[PDB]
Amino acid sequence: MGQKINPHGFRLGITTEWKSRWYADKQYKDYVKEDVAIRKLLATGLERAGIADVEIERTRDRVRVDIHTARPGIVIGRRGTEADRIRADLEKLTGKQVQLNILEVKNPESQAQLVAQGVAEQLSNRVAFRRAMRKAIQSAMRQPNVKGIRVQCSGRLGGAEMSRSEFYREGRVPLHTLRADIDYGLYEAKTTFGRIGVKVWIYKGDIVGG
Amino acid sequence: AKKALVHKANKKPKFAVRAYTRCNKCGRPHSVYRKFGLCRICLREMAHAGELPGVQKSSW
Amino acid sequence: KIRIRLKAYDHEAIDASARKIVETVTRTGASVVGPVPLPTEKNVYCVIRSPHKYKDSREHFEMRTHKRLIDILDPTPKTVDALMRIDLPASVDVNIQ
Amino acid sequence: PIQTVGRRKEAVVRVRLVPGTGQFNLDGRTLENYFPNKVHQQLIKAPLVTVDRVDQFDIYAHLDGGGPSGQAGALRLAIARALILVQPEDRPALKKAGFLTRDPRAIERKKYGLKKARKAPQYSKR
Amino acid sequence: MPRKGPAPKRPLVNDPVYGSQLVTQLVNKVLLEGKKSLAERIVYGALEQAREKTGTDPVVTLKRALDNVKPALEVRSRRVGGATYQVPVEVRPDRSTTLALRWLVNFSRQRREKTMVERLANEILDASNGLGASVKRREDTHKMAEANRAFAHYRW
Amino acid sequence: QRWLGGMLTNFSTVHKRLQRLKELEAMEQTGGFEGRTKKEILMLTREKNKLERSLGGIRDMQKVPSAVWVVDTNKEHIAVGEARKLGIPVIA
RNA sequence: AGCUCGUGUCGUGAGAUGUUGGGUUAAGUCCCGCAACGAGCGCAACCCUUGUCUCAUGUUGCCAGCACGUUAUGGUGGGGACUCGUGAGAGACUGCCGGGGUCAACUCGGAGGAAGGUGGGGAUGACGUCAAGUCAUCAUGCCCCUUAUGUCCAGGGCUUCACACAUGCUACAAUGGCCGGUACAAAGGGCUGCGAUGCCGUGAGGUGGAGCGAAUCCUUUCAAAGCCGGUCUCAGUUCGGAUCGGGGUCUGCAACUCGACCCCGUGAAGUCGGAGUCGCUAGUAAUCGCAGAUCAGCAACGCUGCGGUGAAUACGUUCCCG
Ligand SMILES: [Mg+2]
Ligand SMILES: [Mg+2]
Ligand SMILES: [Mg+2]
Ligand SMILES: [Mg+2]
Repeated sequence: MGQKINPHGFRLGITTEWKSRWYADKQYKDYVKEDVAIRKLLATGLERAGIADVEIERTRDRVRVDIHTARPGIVIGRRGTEADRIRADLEKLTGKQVQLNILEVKNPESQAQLVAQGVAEQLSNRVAFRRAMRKAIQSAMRQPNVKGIRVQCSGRLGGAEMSRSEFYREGRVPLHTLRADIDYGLYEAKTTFGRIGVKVWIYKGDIVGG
Repeated sequence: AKKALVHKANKKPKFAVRAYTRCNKCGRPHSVYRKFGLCRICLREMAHAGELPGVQKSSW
Repeated sequence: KIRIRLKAYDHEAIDASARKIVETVTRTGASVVGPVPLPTEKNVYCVIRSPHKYKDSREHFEMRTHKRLIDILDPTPKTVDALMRIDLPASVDVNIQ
Repeated sequence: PIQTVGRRKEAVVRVRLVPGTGQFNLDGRTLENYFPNKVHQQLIKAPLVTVDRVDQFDIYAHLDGGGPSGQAGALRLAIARALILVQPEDRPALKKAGFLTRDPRAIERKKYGLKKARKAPQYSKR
Repeated sequence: MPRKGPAPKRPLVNDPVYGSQLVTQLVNKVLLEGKKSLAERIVYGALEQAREKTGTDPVVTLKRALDNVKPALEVRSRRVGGATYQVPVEVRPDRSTTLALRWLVNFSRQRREKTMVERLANEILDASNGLGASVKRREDTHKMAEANRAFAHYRW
Repeated sequence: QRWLGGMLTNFSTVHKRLQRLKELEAMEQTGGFEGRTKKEILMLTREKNKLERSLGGIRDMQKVPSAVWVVDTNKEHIAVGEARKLGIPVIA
């Protein structure tokens, strides 16, 4: 809706980190190719399982993936049926092995991406988007080491035709302040009528992080 | 745009007249700009991720 | 003049490279130089994303490329080898002037 | 020995004030070979013209960066600082002319989408 | 500055070979986008020619010409009550000197002679003698001010 | 200090505050100072000071007089308006 | 610089207060008040570059004091007291005084100071209008094509043209043109790319290699405007360079339709431009060139950064537009 710049995309080298931290001469192309291929492969699985961030690093001809799952148990089921299955799928789709190592998050309500995934799933489950956003804000403000939140679900809300963008906020969510350490989440929900956008902001605290 | 065609068109081709782009990421022979040797999709993906050598979009 | 007109892709990367160079040369025990103040520039990147009618929201989004320099004099082959043995970051595309 | 520093937009200079005969030995070039514009001569003499010590003190400067006018201003600032450190009583005689301080006026950072700094593109009405 | 207050006058040092703030201002005005030394040499040659022609002090002759061509009244245009009036207002010394120097340099560039040095020398000589384009423009401005004097009662 | 622009239009809360302040001032005669929490005593003291500073008219008349002497009608625009809406008599 | 919100207060109700009156700035920044109390999106600061100094260290920069050297260069040892490109700290916080101002915010002057009253300049783009730009970055509900509108190939086109509009370069001449001799700037393009000395060339350049994942190498131990000497004698010309013909070059297999560059001749418009209109407040305009984004080969005079030399005005908001 607005022209506000992505805080993560702006502070990718000041406050926030990078999801792809590697370097290669003439091979960065193939590196990012394999990265986006793995991302597209894990999209459906880790979305049905709950995903926050997929940090991929490149080593001497091998890979180092770190996926931040929210609900462990769906993707990690029986040892040799789901995890090893997806590992073998990634390996046979790429030209190398995969030493997959999952890392569990500390609080799903504290991560912006997870809150966006949850609110989008709620909206797609044929529920009141207003109540869904309210409960998500309550969960994310129930003292998860946070100080502010701002949730927005744009697009064709309620399966209507008008692009209603409900602006819901709570606490302190400054965008012009650099010393914010604000987490951002951008999600695209698919419905039977079209697409919907979910923009979330979680101002955890005023930590410098220098 | 498969591995065989990519390997056949990247090295010395049979006839010199075959000097098309033959991108390395997607492999499509056309619809790719030789300015960067990449198809628009991955080109802009890397541009937004901050990986391609110097491509960006609106700020003014 | 000499040493140097180079360029890097990341401020963190280039400052870490300068720091590790200073550390390795000081561990070899040779010497240091006198830094001087000089700013950086803004690279040339105003590329479009689509050949369509995107001529609103068009110009650019600056790619911050901060660069630092460290001058040196009185060559010594030992320092030459200690500096040319390896480069930890390898992402700073140094160019000789 | 006493030594000071002078700075400019993109230039630096280091001098060592000592007594003797007035001269300016630059880095490999002499006074007339380094200041051919005939205005930079007067500019760098102004610090030594307000107080008549042109042919009384020496100037052995070493500079780097900038152009003719920048080097002239840097050498003037260096001579001003040297006179401040040597003869405090003559400090007002140099401050009255607009010396002893580096002019904050310098080259700014050019803006984007424009031709030059503080210059919008020309466009005709429609 | 604009709508804030006046500007601080540059404490420029007097010219070393002439020592005249008016001469330095004329040099800064005739300066052609960075041609500092060139303009200095041009004005020096013009003053030397004027000296060789007259036989007196170049600075004194230039000051006399400036005082003789100084416009004592410059017309303006102000809308008061939905009606334009060209009311003449008292000009200041600095503004009058600047306008005089502007007219002088303009008429010197307009003069058709061999070189710019000779053009400026002849312009200065004509301004000092009282028969020149600068003096003609000064007289025209004075006549316009005397004709428009009918409307001067505001002093706003 | 501060003129309340509600004394003559919203006298409900004004009279409530007046009665509360009168009750507090009357209880102060008893001597129940140290028998209360420190934070509450401080809040009291502060409110009583603010009142005593901003209240000098409602403690004497209590009879809605029919005359007012106003000053500086430029800044006291609400006061002159209330006076005109509650009666023509006003000396400005 | 405004946009707002929870409660309260008045009105049957749309709605009124908060945002209404003053001091002052860039601010709805503050305070006096003010039936309102607090907060959010805002502003400033937080962030980046420059300006002064200090510490941890004195690198293929500098050489002051010592020496070793011959010119195309601190080229080679020894030297922190010299500009602190890596980290931090100090320094601007109206810090203090006076005229003030409501002795509340805030204004001017002065002392130290590099900057004195958000230091000079940017990143930082709120709720929303233009049913704003994008279904050819990508996804995208719906319709449509499928022996096709999917895909390749050889040629042509997007570069065409009797015209009009927009943005830039060349200039229109003596602050000039040509020839010879001369000084400092920051910024790097480099691995199938840069490429110095030489051979011969009017010149692109045919020979080519010391040297480079980063100061031994071009972009020179760095240019143009800038300074000295000779000439042109103020004119459609030694100004201007386009069309055109002849002699060639850089790339790649392929340059009239299909780049650029060099040598010779050819020598047109242009004599600073009407009606209208654009940009500029100090390192700004002006003027000069350097470098780069992609290319094996360029339409690149364009777009971005850089600095060389560097001006005049600032009664004032009556007035054109917001
Ligand atoms: Mg009601
Ligand atoms: Mg209102
Ligand atoms: Mg439309
Ligand atoms: Mg003529």
